[PDB]
Order: sequence, then C-alpha cells, then structure tokens
Amino acid sequence: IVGVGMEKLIISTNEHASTDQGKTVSRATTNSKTESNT
Amino acid sequence: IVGVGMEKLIISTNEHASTDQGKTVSRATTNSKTESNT
Repeated sequence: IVGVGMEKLIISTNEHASTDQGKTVSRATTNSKTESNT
Repeated sequence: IVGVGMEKLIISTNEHASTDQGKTVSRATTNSKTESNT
C-alpha cells in the first residue's frame, strides 16, 4: 500500500525586469539676420 | 465498455502585459549675441 504525501510547495514567479540609463550632450549654433524697412 | 466524461474546462489566456516608467533630467545654457545697426 503506497501513498504520497506532500510536505511543502514552492512558487517561482516568472517575470522579466529591465532597467536602462543613458546620458546626452548637444551643441546648437545659430546665425540669424534681420533687414527691417519702414 | 469504457467511456470518458468531462467535468470542467479551464482556459489559460496566452497574453503578454508590460509596464514601463521613466525619469528625465536636463539643463540648457544659451549665450546669445546681437549687433543691431541702424
């Protein structure tokens, strides 16, 4: 007479976790002009 | 004479859900110059 008894059960959550981080740098130059008449 | 009887059905919706969040920090510096002639 053979029986099976469980003692404990363990859960393993199946999730995916990500993490990002980045830096930026820029340099904008402008050369305008104006010609007003009245 | 062997038959099979079904008691209940369980549905596992194969679906994928994601959550994202972020933060940003920036700082701009401008040094304009103008030479007006009239």
